[PDB]
Amino acid sequence: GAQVIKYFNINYYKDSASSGLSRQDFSQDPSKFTQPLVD
Amino acid sequence: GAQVIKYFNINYYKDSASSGLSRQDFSQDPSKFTQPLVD
Amino acid sequence: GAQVIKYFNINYYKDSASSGLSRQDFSQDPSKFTQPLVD
Amino acid sequence: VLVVPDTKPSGPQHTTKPSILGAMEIGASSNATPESTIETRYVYNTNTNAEADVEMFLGRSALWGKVTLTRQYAKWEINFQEQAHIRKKFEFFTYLRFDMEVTIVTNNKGLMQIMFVPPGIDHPETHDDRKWDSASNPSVFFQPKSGFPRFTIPFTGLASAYYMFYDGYDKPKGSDNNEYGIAPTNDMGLLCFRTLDNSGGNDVKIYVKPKHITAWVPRPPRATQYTHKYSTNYHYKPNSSGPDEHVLKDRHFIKTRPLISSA
Amino acid sequence: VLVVPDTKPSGPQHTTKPSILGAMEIGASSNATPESTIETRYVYNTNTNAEADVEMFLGRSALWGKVTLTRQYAKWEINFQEQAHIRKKFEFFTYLRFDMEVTIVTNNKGLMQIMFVPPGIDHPETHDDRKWDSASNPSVFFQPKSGFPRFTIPFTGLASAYYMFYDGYDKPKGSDNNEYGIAPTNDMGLLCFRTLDNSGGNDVKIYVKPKHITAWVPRPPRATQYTHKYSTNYHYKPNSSGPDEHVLKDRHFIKTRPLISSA
Amino acid sequence: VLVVPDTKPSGPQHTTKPSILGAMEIGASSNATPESTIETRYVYNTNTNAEADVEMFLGRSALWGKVTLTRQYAKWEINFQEQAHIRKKFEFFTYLRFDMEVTIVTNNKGLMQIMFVPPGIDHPETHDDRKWDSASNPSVFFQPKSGFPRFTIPFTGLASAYYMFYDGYDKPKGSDNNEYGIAPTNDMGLLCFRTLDNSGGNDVKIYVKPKHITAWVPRPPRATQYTHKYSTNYHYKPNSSGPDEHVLKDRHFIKTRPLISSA
Amino acid sequence: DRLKQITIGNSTITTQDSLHTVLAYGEWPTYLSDIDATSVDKPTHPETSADRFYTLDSVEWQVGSHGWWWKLPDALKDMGVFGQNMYYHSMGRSGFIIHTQCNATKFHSGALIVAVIPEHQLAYVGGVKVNVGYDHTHPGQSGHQIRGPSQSNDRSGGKPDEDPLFNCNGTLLGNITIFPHQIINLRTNNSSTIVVPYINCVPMDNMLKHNNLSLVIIPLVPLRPGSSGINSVPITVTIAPYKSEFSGAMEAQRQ
Amino acid sequence: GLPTRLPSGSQQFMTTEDEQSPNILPGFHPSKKIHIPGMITNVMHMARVDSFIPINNIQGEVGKVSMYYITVTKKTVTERILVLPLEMSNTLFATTLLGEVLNYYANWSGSITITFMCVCDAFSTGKFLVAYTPPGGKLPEDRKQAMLGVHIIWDLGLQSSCTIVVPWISSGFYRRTKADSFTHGGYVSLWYQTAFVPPVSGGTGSILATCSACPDMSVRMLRDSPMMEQKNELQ
Amino acid sequence: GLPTRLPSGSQQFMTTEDEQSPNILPGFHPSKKIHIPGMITNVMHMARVDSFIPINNIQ
Amino acid sequence: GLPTRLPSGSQQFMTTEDEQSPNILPGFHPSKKIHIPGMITNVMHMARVDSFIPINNIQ
Repeated sequence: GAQVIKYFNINYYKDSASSGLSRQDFSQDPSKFTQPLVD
Repeated sequence: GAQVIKYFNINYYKDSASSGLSRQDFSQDPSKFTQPLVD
Repeated sequence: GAQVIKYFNINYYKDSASSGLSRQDFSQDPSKFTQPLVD
Repeated sequence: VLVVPDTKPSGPQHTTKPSILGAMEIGASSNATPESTIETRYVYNTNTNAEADVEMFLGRSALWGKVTLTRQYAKWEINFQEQAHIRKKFEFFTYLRFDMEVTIVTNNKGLMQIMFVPPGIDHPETHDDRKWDSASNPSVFFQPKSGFPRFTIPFTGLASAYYMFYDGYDKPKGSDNNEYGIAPTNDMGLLCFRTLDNSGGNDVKIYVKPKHITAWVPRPPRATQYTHKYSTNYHYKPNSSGPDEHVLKDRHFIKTRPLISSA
Repeated sequence: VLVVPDTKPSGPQHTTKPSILGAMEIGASSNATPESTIETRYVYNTNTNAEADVEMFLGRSALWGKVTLTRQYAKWEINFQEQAHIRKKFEFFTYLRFDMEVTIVTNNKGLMQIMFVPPGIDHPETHDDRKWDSASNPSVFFQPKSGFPRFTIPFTGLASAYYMFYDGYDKPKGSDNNEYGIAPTNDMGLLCFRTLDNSGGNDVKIYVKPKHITAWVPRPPRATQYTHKYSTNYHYKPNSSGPDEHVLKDRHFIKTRPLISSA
Repeated sequence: VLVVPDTKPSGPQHTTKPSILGAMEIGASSNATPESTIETRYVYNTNTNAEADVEMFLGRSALWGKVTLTRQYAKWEINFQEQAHIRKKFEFFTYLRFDMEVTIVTNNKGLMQIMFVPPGIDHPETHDDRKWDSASNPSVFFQPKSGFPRFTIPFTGLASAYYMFYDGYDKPKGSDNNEYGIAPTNDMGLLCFRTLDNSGGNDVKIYVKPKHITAWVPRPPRATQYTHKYSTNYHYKPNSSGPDEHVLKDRHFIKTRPLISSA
Repeated sequence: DRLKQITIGNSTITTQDSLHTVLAYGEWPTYLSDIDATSVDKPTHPETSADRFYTLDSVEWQVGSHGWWWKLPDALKDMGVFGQNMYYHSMGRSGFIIHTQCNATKFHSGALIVAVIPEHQLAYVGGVKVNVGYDHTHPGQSGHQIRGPSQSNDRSGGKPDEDPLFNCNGTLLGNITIFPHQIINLRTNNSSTIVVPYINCVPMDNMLKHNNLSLVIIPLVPLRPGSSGINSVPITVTIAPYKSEFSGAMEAQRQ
Repeated sequence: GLPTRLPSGSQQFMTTEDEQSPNILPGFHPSKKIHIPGMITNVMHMARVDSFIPINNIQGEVGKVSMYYITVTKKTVTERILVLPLEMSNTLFATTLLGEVLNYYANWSGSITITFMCVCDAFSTGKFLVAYTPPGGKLPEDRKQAMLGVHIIWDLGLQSSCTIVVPWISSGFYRRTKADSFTHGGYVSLWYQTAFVPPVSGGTGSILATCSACPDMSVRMLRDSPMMEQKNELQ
Repeated sequence: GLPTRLPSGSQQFMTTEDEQSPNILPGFHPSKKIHIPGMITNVMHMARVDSFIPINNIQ
Repeated sequence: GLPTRLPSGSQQFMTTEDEQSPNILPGFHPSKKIHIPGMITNVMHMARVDSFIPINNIQ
């Protein structure tokens, strides 16, 4: 075990690489593309 | 794990489709049939 | 079981020898070497 | 769980509004209970219909299909049309929204691969076909000894439910290739099978369990044996051989009796 | 999870700043939505792209390699260059940082050893080679019946990402052995296989799942079948035999049509 | 975990106390870092040596021994002296205190017994030997198919550490049977093997993992191939046959170069 | 307005018919920070002397010309003190301001795709497995005139692929818009400006061995004279290094 | 011990499953993650970038850059210039950034953006009808029948391009990536509204086209893309 | 590890059992569930509707 | 019992894995750990000690 009307995110092998897919998603924006302009 | 003189409803695969049968039942009435009348 | 935004260090066989690798590291210094001098 | 109502007591009654009279024409079922007809006692009744709800009724994981590995290869297009007993139970309803868990029961041994091939692309047509090498086609590797493979397919509609019956066509009026019924309305994918060994038998049984079911428009249960899949055709042609050519049997489940009133 | 935006209502509009005009030259995509063009209704839209994010898109554990045990021995240099379908998906991006979990699907039986041989040293070249006896080379012993071996390799870069494409060389200008592309840029190790029994088949399939992926510089998807690995060469020489010598095929996926405007 | 220190900035310096001068004779290593020599920038350096600590370095479970079942019987005296690669890694240190977990990798099938025979008593010399019936000798029964046996032996010293090197003798001056080195200093027991079936292959591989290690007095790494176990003898006699009799090879890893200053 | 002025020290671009500037990935060039650094030595920033516009040779754009590419930093290796800093250092980084210039007339028709490709790894001109030679991927300021697809292109000497439709790498032109790009449509604009930061998975690398970027100008629609006797128009490329760094001073890697 | 059970699918290896696996190489320290420009977290951000439609794909022009542009001239009567049947599996869309992200997914929803740019001299002018025939309709073959669907009219001058939005019109909630008559998407066609008039009688003009996804576009059921095939081993 | 046991019926496949299974196609988004008239949650609501008895069934 | 699953790599023997194993010889008391001079907890402390380069290595 590693870390934590509930949920539990538990790492059995105690490595960050040994975890499954990373489902926690924040970063995004299309604008790096589709609008890559100064002004 | 996913969610919660006790009980524990635990989802091992963290998907709503991967759960077993849905045993929580409220909605019902025969009257859609057997009495399908205006008045 | 033996002992203890979380973590759990659990010994299944209840022996200190039966545990896995010891990952808790404090003691160190190169100076026993590389500087083994009186003054 | 919901228990059936208790039987209430009722005594002799002289009433100028009969509850036992009515009109079959109005389109409504009778409200009559035994308290309207006979003189009754209080019965405390704990019985439940829990085993009759659509989740339990359709939730038993029937056999949808059988395939045989021919040269250590099999293919199956996912559907309930092939098996009469599960096809009849789904067809109590016009529309069904369900997830399905798919269990594969095989008598083979060694090592098997199942590929789920999503609609719109080409499947592996043989073992050793290069298409068994796939980046994004979900597959399952299992050894039939020590465990049965099982996976859940969520609801893939294109609509909010599956059509059990479809009274439309996929093409306009004048098109000569028109297809009638639910076959164009959705395709649930196909399962490809291959063996990476030789070993055991060739038979592959696909068991499917509907779960999280929502059923919509009750229909009359199928009164006749099925003839073709994706049809509703109930006329059965028993033989192509000779003078009995073009003779059809309905094959219903109604049984006669020698006399009314003598039964 | 992020749902796609709702469709907002829009009425008739008389506007002196057209949103439907623009310049393709500026290098920007259109901002136009259906609210600019037609007259629209409010639609409450719950659809998600969750299955299109780079974690789900590249996270399915494709087959990277196949090897055959020859005299109960096999060797594989870890890479995605060999399989066209997974190689195309990685090459939507210039740079990838990922951990990989490696599953070994084998039809052999008895007992197998996998040795992960880190770069820079010599691998066992046969079974019974003394180098299979290793203090610090990580190995895996498994019995193919009852389970598939799986291990995770973390990200071994030398850089902050893997190069999918590399426009440089590993040696200076005048060196005649110069190597072009990503092959010098990193080496992920090699997997050595041996059987400690005889038993089953000789085939070893290496499935690799990228996880914890970070992708960087989107590229045009590969428009042509691959020819060699670590190349980008798309010109295919079909035969060395005769007068068709030195005839090359591009082998693209563009299909023609009889007429524009008639499609 | 301990990250390596950051590189601090440094500018031009005019100093009357050179940090780059010193005396090799004092017996101390240099304190010089790049901030003393060149003009440097701040680098934020997150690298760790975690994989170099003695727990990770010696903690990989190397192969200590191989035995063959002859008449469904094998015997092995526990030690690291037989395998050069793990023997070299332990011999970076004069003293080691470790527990060891012992994994047995066998290609046999059916049923095997391992007996751990503590020092000071007699072991079973054959299968069917009555000494395989033991009250207090710890044994392990396992079926090689479906799992590898593993057990931990704690630290059995007679001392606070194991001697990797021992400059003494077990007997006094005039005794003619004197034994030199670590062999008398401790004995870790022996493992007896037998098969209760026939079935598979005869090979038994003993993998041992040091855990909970404490290492003491660093030594120069072994610069020469080993010749005998419990020796340190590095002179190798290649052949007993003829005129090359009494010719010895050191077998070191130093390689020459054509010229100094031209490399 | 369509007017633009870009002043990078010692030199000034003035564009009177212009689009917006493409800022690649919405990212301006920065100096390598201390968080991302690898090498311990203090780098050199030449600033105004290296960071400034270097205009290359013009290329004649004609009926039937398939295109051109330049490799960066390569194209600048002989240019001013920027190119001197490439040879005397192990490593270097930089961003670039690429200004492409083609003007014709209101009677001319044509379109050019001006794109910047990170890690543009070419394909061998055809056949067996051969690395494209160092000599061909490093033309210098001259760049490479793309010739075209033919069975008759010389396959000797590890030559790069000549086919612009496949981007010389085997991926369709027309998807090249996924990279920082602008189109020069003679009807609309006579120029283009792309500001690319330093793109790499490495903080700095060798300026000579590795070509970070590639500037590719493809004639998307050919050049029509209209009614004029002008069948060809020049295309001038002008590059400004920006926020360029160099570290690992050594002997010049030149000959 | 604790009683457990092994339900079906426990010893399975599913290629698409999500699980934790033991780290080989424990203690390994990855190289530090620096800032790189361009980070893309979703592949639908590639489908939202404009990319040229090979509108001219025909027997002679495929394999050449000329497959991306069409010729327009001055004509006495309105003609149907171009047809872009709306299928993400069609070469027109399947080869783009939009269509080649969508070919990894079995079905899709949302709106398409198609942008037409005319490459001509500055004295050329024109009006064009760009119509979208909604699903279930017949390809018009007349400008009276084409204008009865979703359509724009783009004046040509002083701005290069114009964009028809193909709005989402569907009976069901998703459209299959592969063309079928049940989910078929309809047609985009190009017409002359008035004419293309050049400064000189025989003058001509070129039209390009790009497509991108709108922000409401969504895909599901990742599959193999038909856009790659491997007939040989790569060695 | 934690001591466990595998009682009879652990490796079974029972057709009527209730269990959770891994989702193939992870991340898949089902089409939205709209209102449809007629929803029936129990099949005993069909038995409570009148239906004609074939009272005359004879040869 | 409690439903479990055996993902790939569960029955594996990985040489580099970190796991707990049953103690053979239970109750065994190790000899006491005294102070010894020189304790080295990391092998990079050996690389930080000066050692002579065989600069003259030649035939």
